[PDB]
Amino acid sequence: TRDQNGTWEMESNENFEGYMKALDIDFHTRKIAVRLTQTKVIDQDGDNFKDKTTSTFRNYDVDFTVGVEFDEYTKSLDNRHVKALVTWEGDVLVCVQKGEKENRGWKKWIEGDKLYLELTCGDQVCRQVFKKK
Amino acid sequence: TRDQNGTWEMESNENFEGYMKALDIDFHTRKIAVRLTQTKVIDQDGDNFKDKTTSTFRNYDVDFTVGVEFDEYTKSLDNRHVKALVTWEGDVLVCVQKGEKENRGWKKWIEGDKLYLELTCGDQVCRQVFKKK
Repeated sequence: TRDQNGTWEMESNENFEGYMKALDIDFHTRKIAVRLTQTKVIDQDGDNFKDKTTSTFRNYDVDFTVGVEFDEYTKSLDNRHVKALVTWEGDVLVCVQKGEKENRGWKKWIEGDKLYLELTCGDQVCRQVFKKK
Repeated sequence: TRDQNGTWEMESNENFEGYMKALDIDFHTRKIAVRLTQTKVIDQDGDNFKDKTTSTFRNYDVDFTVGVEFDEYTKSLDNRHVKALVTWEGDVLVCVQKGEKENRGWKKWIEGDKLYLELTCGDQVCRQVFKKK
């Protein structure tokens, strides 16, 4: 069939290193990309294609309700159990992750179309900013 | 505002390594994760949240009409300029990327529930198999 539409998830990838070597792709980029799964989203209408190739390392999903304490197992991260509670401190979204670690949690808040996110653990703080897509 | 719904693309990321160092994230995972951008898709209905975070590294999109040669600037790959032409051969989608590299192109066809991709660059051939999600 000529119908290539849909979302396609990779299950095999042989000689991806040789094809990148022949493409003159630098050594450091080759080693990051050689161990990432691929996702192809093909939008085809007759003879017109819109091909989208996303290469991902790891996905992490968490679901919660504000005010309800839940157990968050950080699988594929540090693989720990933490008692997490997400509350509103204004329009900022605060979350404490009570567990084996100290001062562990995050803070989310929106302004305009920028997502401010701070991640804390022990005495380390990571500051990320996301512009909306 | 209290509405964080939507898809968010990472703009900045300071001290992401130190935060993962705090979490005792394994070294093999740390060196890869710090070099990759992130995407966050937040599904929010009131206080009910559904948070998804992905570790990416380089997307590639391409648009073409079958039979219409076009200018493929291979951005995110090797950023060479090749004039690609996509044609049908039975139900196999064949593309030839004429440029500095010989025998450069790919073949993309469907058999059942699986997408088959065969990227070639001179001496090397990479072959991938996807499954429909």
